[PDB]
Amino acid sequence: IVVKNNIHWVGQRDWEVRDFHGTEYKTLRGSSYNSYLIREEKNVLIDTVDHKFSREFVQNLRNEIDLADIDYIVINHAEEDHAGALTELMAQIPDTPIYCTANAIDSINGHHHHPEWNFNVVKTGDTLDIGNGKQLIFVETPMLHWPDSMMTYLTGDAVLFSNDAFGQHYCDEHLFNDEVDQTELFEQCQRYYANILTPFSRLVTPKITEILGFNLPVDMIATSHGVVWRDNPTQIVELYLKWAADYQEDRITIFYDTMSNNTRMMADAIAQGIAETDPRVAVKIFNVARSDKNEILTNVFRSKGVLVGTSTMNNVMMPKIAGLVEEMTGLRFRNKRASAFGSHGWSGGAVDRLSTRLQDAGFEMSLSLKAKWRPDQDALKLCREHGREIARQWALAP
Amino acid sequence: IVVKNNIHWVGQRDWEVRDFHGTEYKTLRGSSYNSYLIREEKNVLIDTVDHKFSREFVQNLRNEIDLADIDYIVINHAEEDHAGALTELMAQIPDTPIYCTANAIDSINGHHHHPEWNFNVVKTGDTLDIGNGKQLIFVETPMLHWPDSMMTYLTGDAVLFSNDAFGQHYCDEHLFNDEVDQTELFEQCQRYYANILTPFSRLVTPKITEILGFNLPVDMIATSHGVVWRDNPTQIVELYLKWAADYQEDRITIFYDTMSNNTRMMADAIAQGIAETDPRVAVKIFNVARSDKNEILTNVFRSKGVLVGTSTMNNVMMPKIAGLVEEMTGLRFRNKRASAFGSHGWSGGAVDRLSTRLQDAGFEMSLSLKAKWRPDQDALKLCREHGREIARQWALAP
Amino acid sequence: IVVKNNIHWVGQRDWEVRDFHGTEYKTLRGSSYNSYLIREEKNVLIDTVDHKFSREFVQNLRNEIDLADIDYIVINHAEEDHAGALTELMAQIPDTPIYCTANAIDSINGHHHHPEWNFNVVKTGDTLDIGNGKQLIFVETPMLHWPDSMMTYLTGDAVLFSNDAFGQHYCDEHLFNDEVDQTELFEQCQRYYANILTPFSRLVTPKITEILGFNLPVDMIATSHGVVWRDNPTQIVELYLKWAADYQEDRITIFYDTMSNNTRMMADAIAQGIAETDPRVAVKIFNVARSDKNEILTNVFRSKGVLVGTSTMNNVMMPKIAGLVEEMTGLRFRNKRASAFGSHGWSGGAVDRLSTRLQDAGFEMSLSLKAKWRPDQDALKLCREHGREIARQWALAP
Amino acid sequence: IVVKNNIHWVGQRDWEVRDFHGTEYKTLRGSSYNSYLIREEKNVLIDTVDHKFSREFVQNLRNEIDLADIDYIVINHAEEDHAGALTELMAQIPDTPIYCTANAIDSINGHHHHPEWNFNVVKTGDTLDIGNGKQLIFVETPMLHWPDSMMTYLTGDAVLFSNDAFGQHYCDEHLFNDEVDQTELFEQCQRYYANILTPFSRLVTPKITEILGFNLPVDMIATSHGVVWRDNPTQIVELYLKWAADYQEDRITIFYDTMSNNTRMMADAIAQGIAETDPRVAVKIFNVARSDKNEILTNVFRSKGVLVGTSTMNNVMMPKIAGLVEEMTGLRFRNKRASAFGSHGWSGGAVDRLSTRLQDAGFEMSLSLKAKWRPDQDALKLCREHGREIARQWALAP
Ligand SMILES: Cc1cc2nc3c(=O)[nH]c(=O)nc-3n(C[C@H](O)[C@H](O)[C@H](O)COP(=O)(O)O)c2cc1C
Ligand SMILES: Cc1cc2nc3c(=O)[nH]c(=O)nc-3n(C[C@H](O)[C@H](O)[C@H](O)COP(=O)(O)O)c2cc1C
Ligand SMILES: Cc1cc2nc3c(=O)[nH]c(=O)nc-3n(C[C@H](O)[C@H](O)[C@H](O)COP(=O)(O)O)c2cc1C
Ligand SMILES: Cc1cc2nc3c(=O)[nH]c(=O)nc-3n(C[C@H](O)[C@H](O)[C@H](O)COP(=O)(O)O)c2cc1C
Ligand SMILES: [Fe+3]
Ligand SMILES: [Fe+3]
Ligand SMILES: [Fe+3]
Ligand SMILES: [Fe+3]
Ligand SMILES: [Fe+3]
Ligand SMILES: [Fe+3]
Ligand SMILES: [Fe+3]
Ligand SMILES: [Fe+3]
Repeated sequence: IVVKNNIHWVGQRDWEVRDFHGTEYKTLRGSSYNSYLIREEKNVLIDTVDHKFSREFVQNLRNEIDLADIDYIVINHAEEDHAGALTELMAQIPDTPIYCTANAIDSINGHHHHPEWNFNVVKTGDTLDIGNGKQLIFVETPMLHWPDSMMTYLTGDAVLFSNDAFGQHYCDEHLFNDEVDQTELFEQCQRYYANILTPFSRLVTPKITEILGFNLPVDMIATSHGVVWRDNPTQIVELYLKWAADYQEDRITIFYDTMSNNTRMMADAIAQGIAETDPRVAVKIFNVARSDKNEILTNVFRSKGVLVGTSTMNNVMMPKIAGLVEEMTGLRFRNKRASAFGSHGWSGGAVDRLSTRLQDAGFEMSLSLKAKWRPDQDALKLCREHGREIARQWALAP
Repeated sequence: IVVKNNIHWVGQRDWEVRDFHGTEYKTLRGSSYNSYLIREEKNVLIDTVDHKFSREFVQNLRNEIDLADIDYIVINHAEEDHAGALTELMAQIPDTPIYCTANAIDSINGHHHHPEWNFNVVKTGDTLDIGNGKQLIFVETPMLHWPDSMMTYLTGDAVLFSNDAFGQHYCDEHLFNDEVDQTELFEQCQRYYANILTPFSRLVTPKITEILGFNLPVDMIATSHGVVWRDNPTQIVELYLKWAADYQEDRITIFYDTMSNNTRMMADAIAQGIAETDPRVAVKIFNVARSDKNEILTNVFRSKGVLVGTSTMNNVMMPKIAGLVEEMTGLRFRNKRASAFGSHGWSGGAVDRLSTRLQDAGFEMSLSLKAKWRPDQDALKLCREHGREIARQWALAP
Repeated sequence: IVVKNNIHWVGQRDWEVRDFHGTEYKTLRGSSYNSYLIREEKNVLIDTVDHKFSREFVQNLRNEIDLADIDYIVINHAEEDHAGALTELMAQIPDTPIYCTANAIDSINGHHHHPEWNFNVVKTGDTLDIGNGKQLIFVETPMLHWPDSMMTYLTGDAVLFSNDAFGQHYCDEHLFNDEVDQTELFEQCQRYYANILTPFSRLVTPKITEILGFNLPVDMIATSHGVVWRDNPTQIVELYLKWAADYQEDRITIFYDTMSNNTRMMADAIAQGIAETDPRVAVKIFNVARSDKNEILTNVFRSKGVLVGTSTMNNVMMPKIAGLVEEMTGLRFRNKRASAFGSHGWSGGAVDRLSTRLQDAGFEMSLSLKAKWRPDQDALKLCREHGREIARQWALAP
Repeated sequence: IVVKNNIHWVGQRDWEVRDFHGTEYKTLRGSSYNSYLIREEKNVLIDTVDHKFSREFVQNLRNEIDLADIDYIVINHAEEDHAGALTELMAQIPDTPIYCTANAIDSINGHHHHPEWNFNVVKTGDTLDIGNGKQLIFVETPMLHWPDSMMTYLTGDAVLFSNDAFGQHYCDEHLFNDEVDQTELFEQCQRYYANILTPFSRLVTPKITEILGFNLPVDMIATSHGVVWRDNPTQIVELYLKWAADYQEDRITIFYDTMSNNTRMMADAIAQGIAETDPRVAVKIFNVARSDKNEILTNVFRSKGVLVGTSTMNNVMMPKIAGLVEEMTGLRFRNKRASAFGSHGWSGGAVDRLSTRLQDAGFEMSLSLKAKWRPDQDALKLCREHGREIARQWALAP
């Protein structure tokens, strides 16, 4: 509960949660919502928690400090998972001044509908004295991931409250990074970036470059989700630079949907052709109807190339492929190559429309693979050869 | 097990099945696969069963008749749920002649890869004598629902083996229509047509008109799924004509997806505005992430108008909406009106792209509804008014 | 929104909800939460809504009437789906007197932890004048379904606010029973009683007998879930008497779990043996792993007999069967007969323990059916014969 | 495809599979089925594949070798996932002699119903010459995991075909252990043992001791699921000894079910009390209704102690807890301690029956924790204290 000195974690662990953003981001290891109470000469509260825990939040905050003793409230991000307990709290201390970006005023009002609250706009470099020789330095970070996002730096203790950035949805009773299981931790960090931060990778390097340019010490990075980076904090920062640079491993992801397993047979063959041709490559196969969507996108993120599959259904693609291609267009993956494939009954046409959309999504397209009905021994030889040819074209230098 | 005289049901009931066409058609009441053995002077087998039951099928067929005694095999439709036990059967009696459409030869080979089988092409009006003054009259029905589809008429007994047409996925131990629960039966008939036959409605009336033009008596209609229409057979035929004529009731369906329930609030308000304005209208609301997709499409089929909802996510629609719009484009609903709506955070743009695609799908578009963040009391008044205005524009004549 | 005269519906429709009591009661047609505002000389609020809609509730109540104008609050049932918006409301009007049973004081405090609230204990026959010649007559109904449950009768308008009783989870924009789809309505009424009220059937007839013994007119029955019974109200009352009397139709339900489909094959055979022997009987088969649990229990409720299936796994039953038998023990079905069956590999023992527990649950047991590994043609003949023998033993009089 | 010298992998990768043993074992990374063709002077086939891939299996085996050239068939285990393609294969070469345990004859017949097949019973130490100075030495391993289980040792090449043992459900295009991701590999090995092999741990050490007592070299261990242990084979053997010895880490697992989140609140508090008292302990919390069951059991396996939770529902436990306790009784965990807890409304009684059953399952019981309705601040202090007290009682020596 105690982060460092007079900084107190007053957040909420959520072991049961599985759905975020509707069902667009599934969290298989639950999550946590970090809120930090800093008490020097001035008592300042940094962010709240998910709206589902508003009652537990206020009550727990009472057991920590009398509400009237809170001087300032800092809101880095106005999304419901961080500002959901704000209305219930401001109902007890309505006159308390809030500090946020100009855009946050727009987003906070859009959620809580209380424009009378004492908002105080802050910009990059702005400071807020809190006594004892310590102050809060604000750093705007628009579109990382919302127009309203920012970060708060605490002088002296050298703590960077980054909110969503550098966070991960991984529920644990221990607070610090060196206290949890390392593999599960990093698997969750990468899952987060790939499914939410990918479309804004271009802003990451310049932003991180700017922050470092302030020559500020960082003993800890305290995110709004998961662990506090206490042990070797820049650790997670180095990763974000790596991830933001059109990241890719020697990996190929293959996903598809199928009605009678014909496209599946093509997928399996293509894989065998790849694994047989280039041993360095790690291959993954997924049925979009029977798989975790976020796991597919994480792999895609980690991949140098992708093969998407679909049969023709009513002159169009299959719904789950159409939807998954829509999401990829939004995530805008970069410097990746792709190939479409599928089976059909008579007129077909789904592989062609799938191929065009993959290209508009930003993928560098290779030749498509097409089969009629169920691939017989001859057709399967073609599918394996397609796997080999793809493996040669995409092969990394020796 | 006995249908009529020397016609024996030798199919397979499937109580456990939930998924068809991958997961594109969910069957909540299971299904059945009808195969009919006709024994006069010639023993003829009409269709087989799903590939998953190939072992049980052959064995049960042995207990009915020695395989060598089967003279002819009739294949109306070469989809795996009806011809899946064909390879395992033809391995015992390889020389047995098969009767089907020219397209069926292409589709059967595409599945079983046995081009050596003794195929015999049949066309509309063709006959196959089976002794005792009875014969089989074939009726081609391409694209109902496959290019290979046809129907078989048995003279004397006046039995029409229609295969998929007039069928429904409803598992019951009783075979005849008058023996099962009527409401569940018809609910399943309508669910079938809406999710599979809608795109081919234009072919239904001419086809049914043609068959009736043959002046043939019909004592029974024996489909490949579900009950045998024994009691008042034309019953289901009258329905298909009704359904094929751009069918619609005084009903409005509203579906959407949402990340923080903002679009949900708009949907609820719109509904209240409709119900309050026009009591004749039946309203339905669905969250595509939390609902049965086939149930949504059935309602859409039954509806005169639709309101589709979505928020903006990464400059695009939400995946499940994009996918569901893709499927509707394929099903090609006709003479229906629609309206797009949704919330957004800053730039938006998802409602506009949703509206265009709905139009390209064949919907007559009305004004869109847009809100920013969470709709406050003022915004909610607009959403209800949108419901009222829509209800007036779409209202049926007094 | 207007029920009758000065009685105003101020509840909340819930189209999206699927889970109740964790996941023990799935609601496939959503639900609604009814709250009624009665305004004569005294303004009285009857129940609130689900805690998830506390914000929308208070706000909507403001748009209806100023909170200070509310004189009394009536709480028939203190479960979260009806009293979840009570804390948020009492925070605005803390001095407002509450009327409930003695047990409700215990249950309301156990949820809200505000023992200072002005509680007023009421008993059967107690009245509360509200002006204009009208008063509220209270009727305690403990264990229907909670120790705290009661009903409120409004004189003059003749409205019986029964809360949970006579309700159903069926979300619709129309409020009155004669305005909704009748089949869906009754299907939901029966689903409710079977899954929640079965264990307390013995209390239903005496309670309903008592209420009628008050010689009070009932123009409407306004439940807390779903429609208001406006058209022929006693309709639903007659049903409850029917349902409470160890209800059963000429129906047999068969459910089981299976690892390799051996027990499934036995189930299918048994069914064929039943349907072949006694045509009057309606048969239903369910795989507990692939089916809606509440649908299974509804059928069981409607059934005269049950056949539960399971294979032996690690010397014990299968989990989902063990769990489902645990729930049945709690629901305490009466005057029903049952038979256990299943397959095993070597030592077995699961059918025997399943049979004993079914008996302790209150089922009158018949002979068990046992098979080793996969039932061959001989074993299948035994399984069908078991179906026939069961069908004869349980047959209703001619 | 080539394992070593004249040993050819001819199995089947299954990327899509999610369900095993009905739904009792969920496989989130798919699986594979290993079949090995050994060709010296005698051509011998070791096991087949899952029945779902019988067609692909035979066909692929044809492309490898003419069926008539197969001299012997070895069946280590007669479960459908390894002998499912046996009927379809024996239909082509009916006279081929089969080698298996006496119990396998019983289990193979129970599945395939072909008692005429040329079975040849083998016992531990039995040999089967295959030419070129190499022979097959058989090692019976009853109840690991079936009465029919055995292992086959190939002289010269020093390959131990262990079947299920040492296997894992982890689908990959690479065959050898040193070629796959190590963490995912071991996570799957442990998941397998915990969910299937736990009840037979007592037989593992004596069996492995016996095999090593034969003084046979092992260059490779070729299982029937997943990778071939090529690099440091004894690796997985050392683990099994570790796992079989009533394995436990410094870990505590907490699972429960809940209807209104009361028991959840108790669970969260207990955890906080543990983490606060003993930092060495890793804590895990699961909602049985919202979690992967196999993941829960894996943790339980890894745990020194467990806290199971449940509220009272209809005088009994909650179904999913009852079912999960039934399965644990079957898995028979050893040398673990446990504590029951839960909330109730009036009479309660579920915690007491849960506690007794946990004890009969083999857990050493601690004091139970009980609360009424929703735990207020006082009750929560008790729940945390319960966490502390448990943490002290179960603490490992300094
Ligand atoms: C509902 C349905 C609709 C179909 N629509 C088309 C179509 O529009 N054009 C076409 O060429 N084939 C169509 N087909 C045939 C399939 O594309 C063909 O069977 C294909 O081989 C199946 O591929 P899959 O098993 O990998 O899903 C359709 C099949 C089904 C079941
Ligand atoms: C992951 C994510 C991506 C978003 N992308 C956009 C966007 O590209 N443009 C925009 O205007 N708003 C965007 N938003 C803001 C949402 O559209 C806004 O919060 C909206 O009110 C939510 O609607 P809903 O709760 O009905 O889903 C995004 C929100 C999230 C969570
Ligand atoms: C994981 C597992 C555990 C088993 N445990 C037992 C057992 O304890 N006693 C027994 O006689 N058979 C046992 N069996 C064998 C099964 O009961 C046998 O295969 C049965 O026919 C399967 O029935 P089902 O396919 O209907 O589920 C077990 C099988 C499996 C897969
Ligand atoms: C359907 C149902 C049945 C119940 N049955 C009992 C009961 O038999 N005995 C009892 O003391 N409480 C009973 N209760 C009350 C609950 O046990 C009580 O609300 C408890 O605090 C809920 O715990 P949970 O939210 O953790 O699930 C029942 C509650 C429900 C909803
Ligand atoms: Fe965020
Ligand atoms: Fe966040
Ligand atoms: Fe079809
Ligand atoms: Fe069909
Ligand atoms: Fe209730
Ligand atoms: Fe209720
Ligand atoms: Fe096995
Ligand atoms: Fe196995």
